[PDB]
Amino acid sequence: KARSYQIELAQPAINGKNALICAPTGSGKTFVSILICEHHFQNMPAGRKAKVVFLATKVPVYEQQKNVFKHHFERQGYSVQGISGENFSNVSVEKVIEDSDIIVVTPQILVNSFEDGTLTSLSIFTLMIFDECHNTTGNHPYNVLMTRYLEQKFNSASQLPQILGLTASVGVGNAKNIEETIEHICSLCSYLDIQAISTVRENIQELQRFMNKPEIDVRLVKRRIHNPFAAIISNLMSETEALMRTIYSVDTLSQNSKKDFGTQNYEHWIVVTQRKCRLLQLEDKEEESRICRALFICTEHLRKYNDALIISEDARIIDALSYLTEFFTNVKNGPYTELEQHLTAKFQEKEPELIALSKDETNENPKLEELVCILDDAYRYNPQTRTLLFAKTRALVSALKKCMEENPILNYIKPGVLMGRGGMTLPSQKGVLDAFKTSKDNRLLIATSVADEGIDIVQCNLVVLYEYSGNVTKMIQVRGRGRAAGSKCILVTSKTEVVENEKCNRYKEEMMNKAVEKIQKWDEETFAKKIHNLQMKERVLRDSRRKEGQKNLLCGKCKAYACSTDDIRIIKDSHHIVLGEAFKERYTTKPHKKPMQFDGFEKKSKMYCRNNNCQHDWGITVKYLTFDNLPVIKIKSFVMESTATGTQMDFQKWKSINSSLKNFDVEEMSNLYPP
RNA sequence: GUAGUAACAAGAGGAAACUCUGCUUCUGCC
Ligand SMILES: *O[C@H]1[C@@H](O)[C@H](n2cnc3c(=O)[nH]c(N)nc32)O[C@@H]1COP(=O)(O)OP(=O)(O)OP(=O)(O)O
Ligand SMILES: [Cl-]
Ligand SMILES: [K+]
Ligand SMILES: [Mg+2]
Ligand SMILES: [Mg+2]
Ligand SMILES: [Mg+2]
Ligand SMILES: [Zn+2]
Repeated sequence: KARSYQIELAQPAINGKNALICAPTGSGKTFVSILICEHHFQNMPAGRKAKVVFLATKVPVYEQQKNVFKHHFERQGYSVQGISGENFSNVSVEKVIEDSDIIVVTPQILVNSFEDGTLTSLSIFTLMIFDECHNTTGNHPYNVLMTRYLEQKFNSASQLPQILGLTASVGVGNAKNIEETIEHICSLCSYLDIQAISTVRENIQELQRFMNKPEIDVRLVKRRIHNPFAAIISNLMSETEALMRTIYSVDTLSQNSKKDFGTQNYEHWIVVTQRKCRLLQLEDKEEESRICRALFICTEHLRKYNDALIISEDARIIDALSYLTEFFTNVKNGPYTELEQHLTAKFQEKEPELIALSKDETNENPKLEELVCILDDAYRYNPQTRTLLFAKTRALVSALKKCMEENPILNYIKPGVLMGRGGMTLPSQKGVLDAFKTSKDNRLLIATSVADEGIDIVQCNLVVLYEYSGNVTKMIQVRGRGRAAGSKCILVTSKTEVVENEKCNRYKEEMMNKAVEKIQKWDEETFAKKIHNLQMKERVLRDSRRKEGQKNLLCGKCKAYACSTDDIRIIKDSHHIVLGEAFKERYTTKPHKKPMQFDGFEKKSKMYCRNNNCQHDWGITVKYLTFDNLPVIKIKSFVMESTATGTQMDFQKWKSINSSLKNFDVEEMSNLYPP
C-alpha cells in the first residue's frame, strides 16, 4: 500500500502533466511511477489504449525494474516485456511494442530502432518513464530520444507521450549561486519537457521516518613524514625524461613537463605528449618510425612510474612496487627492444633498495593506518556491520583488496571487490554482491563508482570514502548506500582540497534544494515560458551544428603502413573491415582470449602489427555470414595520413571518417573469393 | 562500436559574468 508521500509525489503527473519526481534513493520512486501508470491506464480517452515504456540506464536496473513491473501488472491482465542488449538481436522491437502494454528497456534499444527505421515516431507511446533522468544531457541515449520528442513537439503535428523523470538529484552543474542553480535545473527540465517538479512538501515527517540521512565524518590525515620510495622513483623519472630529450627534442612537440611527478597533472601531461609524439612527421620515414617508437616506450615507462607514485600515496609501498614489477614482467615478455632492456635495467638497479624500503615498518602509510583503525573500530563495536569502501581507481581497489586479504580486519573480516566491466562481468558482479549480502565473514565490499548507484547492494551500516571525492549528485548517491538508522559515512583524505570540496558540496546541496523550492513557487505559465525559451535556444544551436579525403592508416606505435581508407568497409554502421590480400601481409594474429559471439560476429583472433619490435594491437578478426577471419580494425590503434598533404591526424571516433567509407556489401564480398 | 554537465583537470576566447575544448581516471551502454 502507498505511503502518503508517494501519493503526494504522484499528484502532478496524475493530471497528465510532464513531471520530474525528485526524491531520495530508496524512497520508492518506481512505486510512484506505478501509481501514475495505474491512473494512466484507467483514464485513457475513448478509443485509446495506453502504451507505457520504462527506461533504465543500466542492465541490472532494467532487470530489477522489469521484474517489479511484471509482478505488479501481469496479475491485472497486462502484457509486460523487456528488451536490453541481452535479447535485442533475438527480438523484433516493433513487434514487442505492438504486443506489450508496458515495455521496459535500456534506452539504446529505442535509439537503435529509430536508427534502423523500425520506429518512426514516439507517438507509439502514451507514457515514457525515465529512471535516473538527470542523465538526459549531450548525446546520452536519453537526450537522443528527447531530442526526437522535441522535434515532434516543434512540428506540432502529433500527440506526444507524457514524460515522467525520476531522480534523487537534479544537480547544480557549474553553478555558484542560486540564480545559476535555477538555470541549471531549468535546463534539465527543458531537455525532458518537464511541466512541474514534484517533491515531498506536505508529508516530510513521514519521509524522514523512512529515510535517515547518514552522519558525515570528514577526517584529514597526514602523509608519510619521509618519502624515500617517491624520491627513488622520482629520480628514475627525471632520468627517463632526460633520455627522452636525447632521442628527440620533445619540447618542439609538446611543452616541457613541470616535473610534478606523482600527480594527475603529470599523468595528463604524459598523455598529451604521447598524442603529440605519435603524429611526428619526418621526411626519412625509417627515422620517423624509430623516433616515434622510442618516444612511445619512454612515455609508457614514465606513465607507469607516475602510476606507482600515486599508488604509494594511497596504499603500501609493496603495492606500488608490485605494480611496477608486474609491468616490467610484461616488458620482458614483449618486443623487449634495446631501449626497453635499458629502462628495465635501470629499474632493476634500484629494486633491491626499493624492496628494503617496502619492508621497513617506519615507512607505513598513515592514511591506510587510519582506514584500518576505522574498520577495526566499526566491526568491534558492531560485528554485524557491512561496509562499502569506495576508492577511485582499479589499481587502488586492487591494492586495498590485497591489504585487506593479507591482513584481515580484526583477523577475520574478508573483503570482496566490485569493479566495472572489462574487469568484471555482470554475472561476476552479481556473485560478489550475493556473497557480500549473506556471508558471515565477507562483510566488507571494496568498490569503484560501479557501486555508487543502480545495482542492488545490501544496505551498509558504514560507507567509507577513501580519497573518494566528487560532486553533489555523487555524494547524494553514495549516501543512499548507507540508508539505515545508525548508518555512518566517513571521508578519509590527506588533501585539504578534498575537505574543501566536501564543504562546497554541503553548501551546493542546500542551494539546490532552495532553487527547487523557488522554481516550485512559479505558476504553470511562468514555468512553461522559461522551459520553452530554453528549448528554442537548444534548437537554434542544434540546427546550426547540422548545417555545419583519402587517407593511409599507419600503425600508431611504429608508424608502419597498414592500409588505405579505400580498403575499408563498414558492417552494421560500426565494424570496419579491411579488404584484400595486401592487408594480410601487414598483420599477424593470436587466438582471441575470450572468443565469443556478439552482433552476429564470432571473434576468432586478436590482430597485431607484424613488426616483432612493435606488436601493437590493431583489432580483431571475426567470422561473419559466409566469411571467416575478416580483420576488424580499431581506429584508436592508428594514425591517419592525408595522401594529399602528407599531414598526420588522430581520430578517436569513426564519425568524421565514415562518410568517406563504403558500406559492406555481401555481393561485393562474395566476389573476392574463388567460386 | 559508442555515451557520460561523471573523475581530474589543464588550456584557449572574454574587461568581467562566463563560453568552448580532453583520447587521461572511472563507469555505463549496444
Ligand atoms: O573497433 C571495435 C569494434 O568494431 C568491435 N568491438 C569490440 N568491442 C566492442 C563492443 O563492446 N561493442 C561493439 N559494438 N563493438 C565492439 O571490434 C573492434 C575491435 O575492438 P577491440 O580490438 O577492442 O576488440 P576486443 O575488445 O575483442 O579486443 P581486446 O579489447 O580484448 O584487445
Ligand atoms: Cl527511489
Ligand atoms: K615489418
Ligand atoms: Mg503532454
Ligand atoms: Mg570535481
Ligand atoms: Mg576491446
Ligand atoms: Zn607497428
